[PDB]
Amino acid sequence: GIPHDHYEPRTGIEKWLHSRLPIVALAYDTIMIPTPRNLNWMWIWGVVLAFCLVLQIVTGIVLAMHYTPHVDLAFASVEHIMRNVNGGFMLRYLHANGASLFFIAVYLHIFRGLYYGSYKAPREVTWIVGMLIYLAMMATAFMGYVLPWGQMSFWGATVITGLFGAIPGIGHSIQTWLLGGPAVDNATLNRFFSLHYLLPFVIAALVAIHIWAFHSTGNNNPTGVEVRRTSKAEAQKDTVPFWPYFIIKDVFALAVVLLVFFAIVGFMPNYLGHPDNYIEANPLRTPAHIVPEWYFLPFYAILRAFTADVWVVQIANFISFGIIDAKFFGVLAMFGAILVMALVPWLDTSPVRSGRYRPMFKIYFWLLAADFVILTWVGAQQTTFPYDWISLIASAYWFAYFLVILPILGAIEKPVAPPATIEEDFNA
Amino acid sequence: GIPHDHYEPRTGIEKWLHSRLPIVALAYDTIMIPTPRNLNWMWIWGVVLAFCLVLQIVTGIVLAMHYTPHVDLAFASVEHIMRNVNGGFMLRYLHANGASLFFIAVYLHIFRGLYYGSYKAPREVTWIVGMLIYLAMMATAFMGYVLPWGQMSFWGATVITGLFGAIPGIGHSIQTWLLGGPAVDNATLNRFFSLHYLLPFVIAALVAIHIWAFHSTGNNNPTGVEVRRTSKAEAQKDTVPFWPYFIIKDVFALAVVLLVFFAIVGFMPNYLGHPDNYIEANPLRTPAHIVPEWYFLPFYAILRAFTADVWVVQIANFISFGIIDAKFFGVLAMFGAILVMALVPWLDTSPVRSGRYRPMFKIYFWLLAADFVILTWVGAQQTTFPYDWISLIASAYWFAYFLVILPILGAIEKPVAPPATIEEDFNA
Amino acid sequence: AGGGHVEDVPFSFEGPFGTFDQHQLQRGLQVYTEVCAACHGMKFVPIRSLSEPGGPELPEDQVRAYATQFTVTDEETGEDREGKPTDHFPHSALENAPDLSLMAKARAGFHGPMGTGISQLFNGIGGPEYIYSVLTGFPEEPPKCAEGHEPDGFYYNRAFQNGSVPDTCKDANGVKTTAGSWIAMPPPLMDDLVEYADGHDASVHAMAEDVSAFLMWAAEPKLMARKQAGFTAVMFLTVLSVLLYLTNKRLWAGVK
Amino acid sequence: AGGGHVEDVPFSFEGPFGTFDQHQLQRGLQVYTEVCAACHGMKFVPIRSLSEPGGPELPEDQVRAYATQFTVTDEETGEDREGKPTDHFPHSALENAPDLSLMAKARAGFHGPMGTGISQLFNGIGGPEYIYSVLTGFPEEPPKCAEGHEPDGFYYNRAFQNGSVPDTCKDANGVKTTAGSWIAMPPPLMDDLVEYADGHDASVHAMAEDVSAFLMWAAEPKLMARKQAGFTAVMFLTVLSVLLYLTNKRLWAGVK
Amino acid sequence: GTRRDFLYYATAGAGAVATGAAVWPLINQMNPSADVQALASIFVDVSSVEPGVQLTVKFLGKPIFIRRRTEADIELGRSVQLGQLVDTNARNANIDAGAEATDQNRTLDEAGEWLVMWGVCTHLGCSPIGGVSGDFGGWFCPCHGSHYDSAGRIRKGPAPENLPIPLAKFIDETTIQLG
Amino acid sequence: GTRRDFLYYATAGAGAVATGAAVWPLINQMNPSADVQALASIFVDVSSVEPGVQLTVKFLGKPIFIRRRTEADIELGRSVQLGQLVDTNARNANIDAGAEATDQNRTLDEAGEWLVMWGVCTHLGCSPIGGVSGDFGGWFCPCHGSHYDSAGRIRKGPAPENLPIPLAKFIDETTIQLG
Ligand code: HEM
Ligand code: HEM
Ligand code: HEM
Ligand code: HEM
Ligand code: HEM
Ligand SMILES: C/C=C(C)/C=C/C=C/[C@H](OC)[C@@H](C)[C@@H](OC)[C@@H](C)CCc1oc2c(O)c(OC)cc(OC)c2c(=O)c1C
Ligand SMILES: C/C=C(C)/C=C/C=C/[C@H](OC)[C@@H](C)[C@@H](OC)[C@@H](C)CCc1oc2c(O)c(OC)cc(OC)c2c(=O)c1C
Ligand SMILES: CCCCCCCCO[C@@H]1[C@@H](O)[C@H](O)[C@@H](CO)O[C@H]1O
Ligand code: FES
Ligand code: FES
Ligand SMILES: [Sr+2]
Ligand SMILES: [Sr+2]
Ligand SMILES: [Sr+2]
Repeated sequence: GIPHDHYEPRTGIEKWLHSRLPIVALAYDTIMIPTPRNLNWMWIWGVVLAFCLVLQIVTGIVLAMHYTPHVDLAFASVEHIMRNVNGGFMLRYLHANGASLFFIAVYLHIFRGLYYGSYKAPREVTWIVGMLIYLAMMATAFMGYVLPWGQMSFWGATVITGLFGAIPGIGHSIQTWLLGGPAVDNATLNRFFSLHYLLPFVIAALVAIHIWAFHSTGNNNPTGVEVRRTSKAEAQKDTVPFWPYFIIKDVFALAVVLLVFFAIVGFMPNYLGHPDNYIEANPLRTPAHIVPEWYFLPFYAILRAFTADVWVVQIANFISFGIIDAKFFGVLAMFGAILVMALVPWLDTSPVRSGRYRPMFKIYFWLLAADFVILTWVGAQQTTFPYDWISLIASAYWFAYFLVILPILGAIEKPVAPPATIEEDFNA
Repeated sequence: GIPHDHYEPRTGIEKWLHSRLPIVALAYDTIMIPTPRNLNWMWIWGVVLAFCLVLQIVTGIVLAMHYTPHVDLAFASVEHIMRNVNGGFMLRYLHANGASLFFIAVYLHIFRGLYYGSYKAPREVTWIVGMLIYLAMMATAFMGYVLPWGQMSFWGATVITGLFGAIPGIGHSIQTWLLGGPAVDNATLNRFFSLHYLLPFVIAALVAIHIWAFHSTGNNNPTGVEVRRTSKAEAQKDTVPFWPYFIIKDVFALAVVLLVFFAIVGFMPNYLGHPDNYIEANPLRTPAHIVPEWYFLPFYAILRAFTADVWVVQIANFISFGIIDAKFFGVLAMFGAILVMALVPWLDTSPVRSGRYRPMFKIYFWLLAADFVILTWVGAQQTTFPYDWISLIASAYWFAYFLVILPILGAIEKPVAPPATIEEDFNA
Repeated sequence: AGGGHVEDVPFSFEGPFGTFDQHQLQRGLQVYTEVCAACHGMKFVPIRSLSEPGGPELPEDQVRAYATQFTVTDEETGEDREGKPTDHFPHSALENAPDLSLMAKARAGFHGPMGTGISQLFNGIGGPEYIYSVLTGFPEEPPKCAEGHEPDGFYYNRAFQNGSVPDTCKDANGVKTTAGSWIAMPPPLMDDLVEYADGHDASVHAMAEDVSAFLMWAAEPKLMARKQAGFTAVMFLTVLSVLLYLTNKRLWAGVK
Repeated sequence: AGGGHVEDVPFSFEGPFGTFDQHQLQRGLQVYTEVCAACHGMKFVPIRSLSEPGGPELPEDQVRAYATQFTVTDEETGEDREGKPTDHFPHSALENAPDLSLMAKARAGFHGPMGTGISQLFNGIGGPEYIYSVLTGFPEEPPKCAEGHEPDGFYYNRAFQNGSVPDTCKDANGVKTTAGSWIAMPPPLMDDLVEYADGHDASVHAMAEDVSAFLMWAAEPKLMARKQAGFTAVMFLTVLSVLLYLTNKRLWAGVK
Repeated sequence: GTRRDFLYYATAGAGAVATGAAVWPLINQMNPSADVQALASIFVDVSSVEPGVQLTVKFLGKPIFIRRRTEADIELGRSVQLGQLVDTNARNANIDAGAEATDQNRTLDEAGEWLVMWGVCTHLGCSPIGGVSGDFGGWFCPCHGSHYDSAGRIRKGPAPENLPIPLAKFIDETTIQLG
Repeated sequence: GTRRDFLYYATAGAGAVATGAAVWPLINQMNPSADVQALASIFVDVSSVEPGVQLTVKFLGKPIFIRRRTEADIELGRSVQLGQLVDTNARNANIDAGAEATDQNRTLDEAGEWLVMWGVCTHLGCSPIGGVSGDFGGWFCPCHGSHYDSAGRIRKGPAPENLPIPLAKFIDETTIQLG
């Protein structure tokens, strides 16, 4: 709710249109929103994500025109796309590596938010909608990965549908329902195709609410200091209109990102992937080096850290009369790691928005960042010593950060003082 | 537009939510819009259409979970859905007959508009968006019909992709592009599946703009007399809030419509269909009784009325140095019949909104209505005498109505006087 | 080609309350098995459905025994084996014999009047009647016009409308004079060509009516479920309609 | 199992400017045809691609002749018949011989270091090197630990990491001692097992390098197109980046 | 001056180019793929064909008609006068593109016994019904009412042309090679 | 009074019911279809199986292991004390649901040579690698690190149970009937 200037019908076509459907007015008020002048490069990832969503959707629709969702034809059909379809090879690689770009970008987008308190009031809804988008993105990418029907596809599907089989009582049922039968088979591939096509639109719809949400509150900036709302006058001292100032910075950033992205796709399209998915699904044999998609590794690491021998698991197994064994504990830990991140707005008790002015916070935050990288890295290692320990410590730190450290720092930290205005900070 | 009271946060959850994302406020201002008190049963079709769109989308997603878009498996897969899938038979029939309900409803929705001048200023945008929806609906239903891969499916696909082959110069290229090859084959079925899935979302997006559009101007009513905007006082004499007054008769109407619809689906699910589509596609043989889907008949009739022997065709063939033969003339006539309907806002020169107060208009309008029914009925007849003549006269009247009769009536008609207010009319 | 006349047989399954007659279906299955099956297949029909409710409803063991007669080529083995209830009936053994899985739906027996569709609206689409009529429509003597020009390998049939007709049987304009035309299917039936266990009559008339009911089931095995679902939906909606009507009436009362 | 050491062969196609060597591919195709093909198939490779640009690029007539050696089963006829360029190479004749269509991509030869992926980042995934190494890795004498316990029907291979290893060759913890393991594939090559037309050397080393390049092409027939598309995209974007930078620079100048 | 104006214009220009470069391939993936483009030629054994019989065969995904015409078929075909034909071009790939729609120009043999053509209506694609159907002793297209005579020439309806004749020729006594 | 309140109540009530009636089938279509539900039984010829060899066969879309154990396999299996196991239940459908995970309770025969079980990890579904793999001379699941001993009992990792044993019985000299 920043004070600024609203749209004015000039042309005749404009006035005619405006008295019937104020769509040009809305576009204008959206493209002309006053944005803090001090945003830095870490504010470009939202645009990279919007682009990725569009990229994934158009290349997806196209791939779906040549793809056959049937166990006897799925893999052959992806090879037909690669060898026969005009530009098929490039479209396939763009969709595949696009998934990676999509995640590299959300993780940077997410951590940017964790650091500057972009989730703090009044931005909780923006944050929650974003969390929903994140869950959808994961479900979408998982189903997409199953479509090729390669080895990683089949076993990854077996394992992920297995997660639901771990829920006590109703579990076996939910798993049978997701599979459409006793095992991962054609009925499974068929429904995953339909859902892989549907979810991206749900995401698009959520992204719409996401944009509306941050537009309602105005963007946060690196200082955590809001834009002055008292008068157009000072508000302008703090901002510049989104168009063309930021629209251009964003498009420029996007071009640089796409430069690297296309270099990857053109020169090392298979680097971020798993060689075993170039082997046809074999229901009678699991590859020795099965490993999840990199953007899934950290959560995967948390899950397998919890074996029957872990003390907290043993305590849990005892105290719950066995309902909660390691299997279910690992599943809870994994979904729980995502859930605590969703709750951060209510776990961070500090009233200081930007972590730029929080000396103790900066330490735990960077430990969290390093922890994420460590988790990702251990996920690709074996379960033997010392990886088993590293994964436990990394998982421990993750839950510690959200459930213990953040609520404590709130009452214990001595925050440095922030500028009194964005203007102030900008000139500096 | 119309004076109304606004939303006000009451609960705590409400005020918390409202200061972050005014979504509940928007829903309220939408559900509470003041609506003319005099709307009649012809204002229920928009809701029937919204329901149909949702019905088609959910049953579609579900069907896509068991359907295989491949020539060797497509038909077998629809039979598998019919025989094996729990409730498959009912879901299939609901999707199929849902297409018919969808069209029965748009034609009533469209004619309602043609009669009450709901397309007249300031409602031109509402009308144009609606026309776009209509084009999408037809392309969507056409592609869906091809999915089963039955006889009607294959030949209907051959013919409709053939339409584009009729465009001079670029035509053969566009047709090869749509087909993905020299004939209707797997590449064709495969891309139709993807596009059949995609279009409904485009329609949903357009419907959103459609709703926004008529919300911007306010609904039209049977008298063509706008709601008084001068004061909340009189505005209320003319209206009642959409919720719960209209929401309830709409839901009531919908229940009656669905009653008939389910009776059809339960007792005569194959009545509105073609028996030949229960025969597998045979690329070497066109059924003797091939006939389009009923909701396509009228436009089909217009198209085949124009043979080489029609005088207007021969004139055109002469005057265009043979570029416009019967083949292309029929295609232009057919798309043209749709285009003139889209232009009606600029062809109807009368300043009187509702045709209730247009004595001469009433006559031509009902002739148009009867003409539509006649065209539909002739489409299912042979090309022999006298059907060939009937189709020509019916087609002639169709273009006459929009291109001649409406522009003339504008200057020639002596319009009866309409009530001074909706309230006046309502009490009567 | 065109459309023609079909004997209007009253089948138990017609009407909103119609239902299949389990014994007729069973008899029909015997006719199909003993006669039709020699040329016609039912490739979309899983044998095991002979067990499901709403159809012949044969005991699983009988069905399992039955499936044994077909010799199927296993999908991985490639080697042949006996048939299993999980297998579909086979494809047509005779290249030009159409598949009968969906015949009762792939045909209309009631047309018009005047291409208005009012006939079907009250009589149904007419597929089983059509099938009956074809089985029932082979007369011993061909119509005179053709007497000396019967195409070889063909047989005159009163109901069949898509066959060829001798030149000597087309009017001044080329339109056929005969009620039917020539079909490549030789008369398949003949009184008591099938011995029904319970001694039910096996007159060409009876068998044709039974196998027709059977083929209707083979095409719409969920006919009964569909109709049950229909009544249900109609009842909910009839109730809900009345309630919404009253609610609507009460709500507006405070205005008009 | 695990990951191992692969001889780092410098293939012409590696590097952003790498491209296939048409003659090598041709030689490789001969090796595949004369040796490998006896057990391994290439089910996803259409024979006609032997003609397309960016590969062996053989004249259509040769390809047409070549396809003749294959005795395919017609999709209609069902009866057998000679091969057409429109056919795919056949499936593996030897049940346990894996399909080679995608092998150069379904194996990595460079791993780590420390599971960091930095090795591949600079060396590639290593599929062709891996294949080379396996063909090249059959030593005459088995490593000592196994001397008397070689599984029957298997052969020791330096590069193969997923094979079985004699108990006598695993350490205190069960981890194998040998660099490689036992593979069910008997050594395929042998100096000059193939007579190259142009008299090129047919040393096990040469053939292995050629057939490896060939298999890389069979897996990524669009390698060159992909890289050309890459440069293109990079050029556009490099230009567009600079322009957007200047535009960005000029636009903000009027503020800070 | 036009230093900054040129930049903004060169920029938007590069954009447009990149955009098009992305759009073209999204369009072109729908064009025939390499497996389809492998347009073969086929051989048809025609030894079991008596006169009055039409053989329907698939080629390039479309039907091809091979009728061994009767005397009546040939008589009626030769009886028509060029200027009475809706389309006077022979539409025969085996001869000159300018050839005329004379019956002799529509068959493979001089006796005009072998009529070989695409059973693809020139209106919108359906396959016309043979067995001497229609108002001209030829074929009748049920899709929109086109009638073709015994030489496959269009005589009525919306079809603009005569059924095309593909490259075809007897490769021997009883074998025709299409394409 | 509650005349109109009851109506509005009964109305919304009918709605909810109709709604649910529509929703259930949208959910249930995803449950196993009739072709899937036709869960058969299969026969496995086991005459070519020497000891130390595992046969992997598909059943209900999942792998089933048939190992003819060696003496070493049998000794090591019999040497484990019930109280040393992670899961003490036999998970054998061929015997009492309460049976104990003794090696004798894990084989089909008294001699304990025939180990027949679902090659489906009880953690999240992967098929464990055999050939005497892992820290207990049995199978090793590469998905999350579960180890099973030579009787297919879980000894380490996140898997909560022993590999299940399906209805299985030698139908004769060299044939086992699963299911
Ligand atoms: C021809 C020179 C030839 C090549 C090339 C080749 C390659 C090859 C590879 C790369 C593998 C896969 C190894 C892996 O899993 O990483 C492989 C495997 C097998 N081969 Fe082979 N092979 C060539 C030739 C032959 C010939 C002539 C035979 C049959 C005598 C043969 C057989 C096999 C078998 C069996 C395997 C399976 C290996 C295993 O998993 O134990 N090969 N080959
Ligand atoms: C939310 C954006 C999307 C993401 C994150 C995504 C992700 C993926 C992933 C990870 C794969 C596997 C790639 C591979 O390794 O082969 C895939 C495959 C596929 N996706 Fe998507 N996808 C998205 C949107 C879409 C849409 C909208 C469609 C359908 C219109 C679609 C259709 C396909 C198809 C057909 C495949 C199979 C072909 C292939 O394997 O490349 N995708 N997708
Ligand atoms: C494709 C999915 C996503 C898209 C398209 C998207 C897009 C955007 C955009 C355009 C912005 C504004 C520009 C910016 O600050 O970067 C933004 C801001 C934000 N996003 Fe996202 N985002 C996505 C996912 C997420 C996720 C997963 C989260 C965290 C769970 C998230 C949290 C936020 C937050 C907190 C802000 C700050 C808003 C503010 O400053 O007021 N977003 N997002
Ligand atoms: C997806 C199909 C469509 C849906 C869901 C839809 C829905 C609606 C709804 C809910 C209304 C308001 C209530 C009513 O008058 O019934 C409406 C009004 C209207 N619709 Fe549609 N419509 C559709 C298609 C069309 C088409 C094809 C046209 C004409 C080409 C059209 C023209 C109009 C017009 C002119 C109005 C009246 C606007 C006014 O009163 O101000 N609609 N539509
Ligand atoms: C815009 C609303 C839609 C319309 C008008 C429509 C129309 C149709 C029609 C006419 C058919 C053929 C029915 C038959 O006679 O068997 C069909 C089939 C199909 N539609 Fe849609 N459809 C719609 C939306 C969707 C959506 C959103 C999906 C989701 C993928 C979908 C999936 C399918 C599938 C899989 C089939 C083939 C199986 C069948 O024949 O029932 N449709 N559709
Ligand atoms: C219709 C069915 C639906 C919609 C199911 C949706 C599930 C959605 C979840 O997202 C919300 C889920 C994907 C998400 O859990 C939060 C991931 C981080 C799970 C991480 C994951 O990946 C693996 C993987 O990729 C593999 O590949 C071969 C293999 C795996 O074991 C070897 C794993 C694995 O062990 C885990 C935990
Ligand atoms: C990739 C997407 C594509 C190619 C979309 C194309 C959309 C095209 C148009 O939608 C806007 C088109 C459906 C619409 O023309 C306005 C209809 C009225 C066409 C009417 C139509 O139906 C036929 C039909 O259904 C048939 O069935 C067996 C057979 C047909 O000949 C016998 C016809 C036919 O002769 C005509 C004119
Ligand atoms: C409220 C609208 C109710 C419409 C009821 C229509 C009853 C249709 O009843 C039909 C018969 O007419 C038809 O002959 C047989 C064929 O098997 O199938 C029945 O379901
Ligand atoms: S396609 Fe033959 S008359 Fe139209
Ligand atoms: S599925 Fe076996 S260890 Fe997890
Ligand atoms: Sr004339
Ligand atoms: Sr009857
Ligand atoms: Sr190298």
